[PDB]
Amino acid sequence: MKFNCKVSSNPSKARKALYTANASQRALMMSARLSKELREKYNVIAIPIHKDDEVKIIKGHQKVAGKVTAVRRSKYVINIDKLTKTKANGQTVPIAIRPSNVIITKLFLNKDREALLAKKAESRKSYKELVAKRNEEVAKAFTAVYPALNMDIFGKKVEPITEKKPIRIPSKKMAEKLMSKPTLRAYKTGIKVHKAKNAIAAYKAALAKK
Amino acid sequence: ATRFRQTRRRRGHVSMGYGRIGKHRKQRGGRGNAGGQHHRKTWFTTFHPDYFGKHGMRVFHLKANKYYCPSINVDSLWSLVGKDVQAQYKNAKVGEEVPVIDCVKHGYFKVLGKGFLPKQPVIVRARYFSEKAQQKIKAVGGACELTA
Amino acid sequence: AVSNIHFCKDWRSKVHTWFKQPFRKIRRHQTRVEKAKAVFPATIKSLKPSVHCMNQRFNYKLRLGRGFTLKELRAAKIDKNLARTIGIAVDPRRKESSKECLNRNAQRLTEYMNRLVVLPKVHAATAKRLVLNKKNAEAKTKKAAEIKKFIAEHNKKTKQFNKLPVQQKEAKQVLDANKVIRLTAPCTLETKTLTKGMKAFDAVAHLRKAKNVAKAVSGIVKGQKK
RNA sequence: AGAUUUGAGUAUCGUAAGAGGACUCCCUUAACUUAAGCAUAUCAAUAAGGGAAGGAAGAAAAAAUAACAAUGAUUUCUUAAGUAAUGGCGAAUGAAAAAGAAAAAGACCAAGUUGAUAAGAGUGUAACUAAUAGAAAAGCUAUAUUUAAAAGGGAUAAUUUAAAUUGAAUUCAGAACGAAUAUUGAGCCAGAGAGAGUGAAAGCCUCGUCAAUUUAGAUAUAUCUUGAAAAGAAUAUGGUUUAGAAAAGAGUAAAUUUAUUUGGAAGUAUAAAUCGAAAAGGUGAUAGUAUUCAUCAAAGUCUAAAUAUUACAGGAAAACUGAUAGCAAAGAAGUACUGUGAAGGAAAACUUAAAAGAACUUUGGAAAAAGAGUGAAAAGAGCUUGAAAGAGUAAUAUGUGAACGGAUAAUUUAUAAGAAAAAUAGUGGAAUAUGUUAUAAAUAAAGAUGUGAAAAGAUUAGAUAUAUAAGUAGUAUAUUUAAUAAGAUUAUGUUGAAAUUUAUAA
RNA sequence: CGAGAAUAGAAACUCUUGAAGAAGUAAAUUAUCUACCCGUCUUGAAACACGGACCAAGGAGUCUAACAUGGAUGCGAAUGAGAAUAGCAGGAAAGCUAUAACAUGAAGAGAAAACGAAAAACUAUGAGAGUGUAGAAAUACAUUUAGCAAUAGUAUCUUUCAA
RNA sequence: AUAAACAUACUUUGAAUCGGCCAAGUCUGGUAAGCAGGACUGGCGAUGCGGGAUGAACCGAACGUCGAGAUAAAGUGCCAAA
RNA sequence: AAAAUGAAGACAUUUUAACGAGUAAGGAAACGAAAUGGCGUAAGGACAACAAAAGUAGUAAAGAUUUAAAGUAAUUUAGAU
RNA sequence: AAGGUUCCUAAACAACAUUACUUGGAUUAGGGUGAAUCGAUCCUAAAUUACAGAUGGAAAUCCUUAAGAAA
RNA sequence: AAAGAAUUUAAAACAUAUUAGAUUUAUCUGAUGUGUGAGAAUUUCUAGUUAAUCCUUUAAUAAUAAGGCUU
RNA sequence: AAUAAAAUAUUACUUUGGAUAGUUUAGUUUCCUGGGCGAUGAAGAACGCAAUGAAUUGCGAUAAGUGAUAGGAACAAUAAAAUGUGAAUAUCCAAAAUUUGAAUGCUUGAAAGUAUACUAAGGUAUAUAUGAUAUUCAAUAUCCA
Repeated sequence: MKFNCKVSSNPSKARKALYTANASQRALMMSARLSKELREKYNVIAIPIHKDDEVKIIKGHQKVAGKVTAVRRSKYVINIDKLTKTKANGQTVPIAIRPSNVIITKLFLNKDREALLAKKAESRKSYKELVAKRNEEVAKAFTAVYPALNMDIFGKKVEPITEKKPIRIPSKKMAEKLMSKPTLRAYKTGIKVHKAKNAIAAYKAALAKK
Repeated sequence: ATRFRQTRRRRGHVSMGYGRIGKHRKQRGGRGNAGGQHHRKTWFTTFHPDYFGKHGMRVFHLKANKYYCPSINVDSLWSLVGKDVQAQYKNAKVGEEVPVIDCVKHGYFKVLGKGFLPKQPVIVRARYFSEKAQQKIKAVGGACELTA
Repeated sequence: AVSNIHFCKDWRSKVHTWFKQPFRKIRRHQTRVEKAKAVFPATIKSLKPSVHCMNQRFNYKLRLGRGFTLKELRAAKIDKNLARTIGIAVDPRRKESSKECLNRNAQRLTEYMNRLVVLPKVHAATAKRLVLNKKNAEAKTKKAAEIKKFIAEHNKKTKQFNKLPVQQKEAKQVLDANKVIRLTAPCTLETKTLTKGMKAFDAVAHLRKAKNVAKAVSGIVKGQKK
């Protein structure tokens, strides 16, 4: 849940700021994800898209890989040389693609992407070392209470408590008399249905045994 | 709950339960207590027979705090200290130590005499006393104290 | 029932709604906190007297008043010029109502002055008052000997003003001093010994004699001029 | 001639005007309406007209309440209270002290005093000046008491404001679709499962969100330094020799009358005409005189905080409306359009994922039509869906001055009910019934009465350290030594209801 | 001849039609019977009384405040204290906690001054609980006991010129 | 004598209504009126059904949806069942 | 209306008896033997595949046109386009 | 005066001029208004409006050379 | 004639005397001082006498005035 | 007695119409923070400015934009030129800001204009009321040689 009182959770206000956003905030919104080869080289997840980049469409009718020929920020789309449609009379027009359906396979990095990528790389590392500091502190407090256990138990399977200790409370007799008719009838039908299923399960097991 | 009003049950009835011969018009005899002496005189005679007139002397500025005098009867005196204390001092007489009931501390100024007191001595401290209040306290073996 | 409803005027422009009420709490509480952080002595809601309420309907109750009279400060040996600087309310407009009011509110000031810890005007240890306390500390010990003695043996001219309690201590920040010094001690069940004279005291006759005496002054004056 | 007074011109440096007026302070004698008519009254400090202000304004430091075991500037909220009172005593109008809270803050002129008096004032600047309320000046002094070199600079911290940055986890696999976020399967994150976008429904695709970081801006917030820690200074009650032997708001308070106003009623407030004080006096609301009592000390000024806001600007929310609704206005809306003018004042949302918005042929003067093609689908631009009223086409049926409806049948059409199976006589008993055993389950206690422990505390008497000290078991804090009274909470005995009903396997 | 009663006796069937469409139901037409224009004012309208050419969408007992009765609810000589306001966790127009001013009530009468309630009540009828007998199935009588609510009437007490 | 226990006695809160009209082995004013106004009762208003050809009041009789019968007012040459 | 039965069946129980016209008007909700019974519109809080993937939906929602079924009725349900 | 591009030309006829129009004061696009001597500008008529002054609770009104160290 | 202990420590109004100053005018201004005002009787009742006596004008009375209550 | 042309009825399809359903860059209300205009010329009005603009938007003779600082590769209906030696885009900054409008030299009707001084053309100042200072004066107004 959001706790910053400055930002709004109104869907209508969000769309209005999307349509009326200027060019500065439109560039940072048409980002795309790097491919595996580029992610390993730069340790960067996603960067804003750029012209003369090479992308690969992953969602759509045609999953071709091409070169970005136009980054249209007013329409929030991009253009690829490979994706074209002939316009009846013969000329071809590019087909607009949303920038979230492609992944970059070859950067066009002149001088400012280099500075950006280095900045984007250190931010990932700085957050990783901060999460590690928190995680050990959480683990350190868990050992002080359960010294025989290790924090890896939370990632494995969990064994439920099978003990079924019952409690005597002088209201179970009144339970049927504390429901309204709409919820009494549904409760009784569930009991009747559950019993019949158990009866058929019992008869099947007897047949299987015999 | 607008779904439980009579309007929802009178949909389809033309007049909405107000009559056809005599409609639901704007007024039914005037606005407010109009006609208190002409056409609604039978209402004021029947249900407020002393509404019109004057009685008593005017108090130009009434000091309502001077008439403030909370009252308690004799039978209700012991409830100020409770039955626990009352039973504790049940077997006392003159000479030894007796509980004091501070009516003023509890907000009661005048002590009236109504009902019956328990047959134990007690000391009653208050601002005013009725004649029968002091008689009933003295007839049981107690004393009356003034205050303020 | 005869109806008396005053809606003939334009009440719609007279309607005041309280939609800002849940935000007055947040405003006042936050401002109340902000003052405490600024100078915590300021929000202490400076000490106030213990004065009776007016009229016989309320006269047995005590409530905080505004400001100590100049006679109560003198009785408690506090300067009226220094009183306002150490969180004491001063009301020169208050005429001393009685000796009991004078004594009761003199204890309130003395008790407050014992719990008071005034910090030095200058935080440096080289402050004159701290130095002055060291210089006359030898005289305090011999003074504290004779005072401790004739107190211990006994049990008309006094100091005009006492000393301000000035020292260096940890800042235990208390948001008000009126809730530390209670107006009235808790009331227990009072109880008395029954005497023969108590049984004989006739309260009603005393009430009517007191009333009838007041209503016979006219008869005295009327018969005098004749 | 010269010394003054008064009034002008010019020059220099400034100042007011206009916009806005939601909230704020005021001026003015509206009516509709209610009174079942209406004329006082009500509507009503209400509408219109006019003036003046700020981020708030107004008010504010008693010529105030009260009659008490007394309070104590102003403001705002609760209550008093639909109450006292007012009113053709009709309709109707209508407070305040007490009491409970938010916030708290007190200072100045005038007059008086000091007069080798002080670029501008001597027809007076400046300095002092109040509840022990005969003050005011110069120098000595006693006792209590307060006291770091002020103001202003520089630095760190803390609290806030804004901007910037960062901000996890399927770029997972199969099937299918025009298209995956949906579906199936296997995982992961979460102090982040608020929200938006993406060919279609996303916690893990993008942007953000949770936890954060950095940088700037302030605080009258603390620290260190400039800054020495001294000289002195300051508060109050006295004594002392001189100096002095006061003042305290005037066309004001009040009075007669008139008018408005008020709950204020033999006059609550304001104003006008006339009259007009003081060796003071005002108030205690029934007019008058007198004597006591109580309580204040008018006729000059300022003053933060708590409070209001439907102007306007920036934000956030919503059991609000969803294109005849919601602002008049979801598009170039106070727009088109009307009036000489003041003014009046609308209508109109949607193709598709993407224009890929048919593009070439034939007919036609052309507009267009028919093929052709795009698209998942013409959804074809008068473009999501596409009702009713009104028509056109096709199929069916009927008939003499209305038509339609209902009951009953006939004709035609439509809908629509089934796959098991006899008697007798060999075997073959199968669900179930009866009652016998065993198992399991469910179902009985509401209370009554004993014995303990116990945290935070409360009281009382000592000890230690600090501060202060009134001659009233000295007070206050902190740490301990004991003792008494109760203790929220809490542990554990005795007492007291069974033998039935279902299901299961023989 | 014969009631009662005791003892013994006897009831399981045919035919036709129906997925080549039974029974029923619906639509259209025909035939016999049947049927005046809806809403409203009005004693009375089908009216020569008024509104209505047709369709779609919109369209009219609501909100605030005071009182009273009544049904469900908590507490009960008290109830409320979501009076303002002050705190808590969580970040919250929500939730929780505040020995508390006051509101209504516990006492009533009088214009006001001044006052301020027991013979620890009485009478009548009345709800309920038993024991016996009998019919005899339920039930119907006899008798002992208690007398609540309600109604009416009495004393006694507070206030008022007057209850 | 006859009837009466879903009898009887009510209490509280409240709706609509007080323009009426008709009949007659009745009356008053008027020449009289389908006129105006009254006493008692039944109706119409608020009421459909069967009959009087038709009709607010006349006669029989008052109504959940139906089947079968005996009927009421009144009818039995045809319309029209007899 | 009166008897009988009554933790959940179900059709708002079972039996018997009497009754059912109606303008103005009234009978709010809840009340197991229910102090009238219900249909529909929109929004808010819940419930909706009980074994750890829990109402329907591109294997076609809402809407529109009709054909049939259930209900005395308000209306509901389903098929086809 | 009022209108305001309706003036001229070319292309073009979906709408408009109660049929039609190849026409148009209708659609589209261009072009077009030349002053020392004509007018405005200058003067005053009926009348109108300022600073200061007078009046008014106010908005504002009066005065037009009278009231002014003005003009 | 009969019953009656009365509650417990921080004090100012000034009625004043007596002085230290100043003043002439309805003359004032300080300080020293005691009581006041102080606290570790009061009620009932019988017989007189005096006085007052329908309620209110809200600090207490008085004579006028005004308002209440009944008719 | 006969006709089904017209008429009527039902269904399917198409048409005129824009209901219904789905939807929202718009409103309404409450709350929080501010409440920051003007002679240094405001609010308002008018005219003008884009390569192709009529409205609208932004702007003012430096015109749909200039410089500076951030910002990092676009805009597009069609061309051009510029562009990592810095395109878009952002701003409480800098320069600049036409005619008017309290409008303020005089005039102003839809009015074109025009006077003086200072620095031909351009640009500044000159309205009314008012405070302080400076300077020049007026009046025997009071004294006065």
